Amino acid sequence: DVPSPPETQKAELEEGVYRIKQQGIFGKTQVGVGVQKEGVFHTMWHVTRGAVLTHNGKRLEPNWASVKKDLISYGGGWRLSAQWQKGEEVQVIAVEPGKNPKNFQTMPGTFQTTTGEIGAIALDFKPGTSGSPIINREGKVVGLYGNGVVTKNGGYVSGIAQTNAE
Amino acid sequence: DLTVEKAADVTWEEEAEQTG
Amino acid sequence: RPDFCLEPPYTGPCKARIIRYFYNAKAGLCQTFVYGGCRAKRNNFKSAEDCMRTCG
Repeated sequence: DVPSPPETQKAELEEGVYRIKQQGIFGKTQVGVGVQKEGVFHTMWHVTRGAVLTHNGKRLEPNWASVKKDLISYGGGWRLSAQWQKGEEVQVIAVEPGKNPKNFQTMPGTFQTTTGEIGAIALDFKPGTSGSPIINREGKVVGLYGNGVVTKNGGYVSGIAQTNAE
Repeated sequence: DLTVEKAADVTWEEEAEQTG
Repeated sequence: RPDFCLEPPYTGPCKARIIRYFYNAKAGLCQTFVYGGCRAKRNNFKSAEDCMRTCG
């Protein structure tokens, strides 16, 4: 903690799920997805690599970033407080490039670590879906989709990427 | 510099696609 | 060639959509592919110029 914390521009976005677009080869394309909640925009670190977001004539810098957790928030600290509970089904609001958002329901498995346990989503969406929210039956975001592993048989399994709310 | 565009609201859909 | 120039492009285990160039030794030129954002292999370039310089 410090006496005079620095200030970034506010994420002036309505709550909801957003496509994140980047200028690249071929022009502007959807690189990933993010979730605006309580004035803070949340996505996966690998999607933006901490780049500035621009909206409403304002340049938005990340307020919190962790490469290790693969998560990043703009406009403030992490606000997604919900946790996945083992044995409960979730939905992913998959926002694929060029497609209408669609909800997919699944029962997560688990990834094992010496640290602890992380939910595992065996769903394989198109590139550009990273940052799509994983939600519980209350409509709360328990994590973000898109940091995963390719299994020996070519199947994709995503972690449920989450951190504690500030 | 990245831009954003709204695509959806956060909702559980009772007839979402099964199954994962 | 370097030898990594001869390896197929690798999207990796993350689900971002990042267009990159790889060297296609059969075609003898650099083409685009979708990189996922994590665990890049060496045949993966931000520009055609840089791809042709190292693999061409």
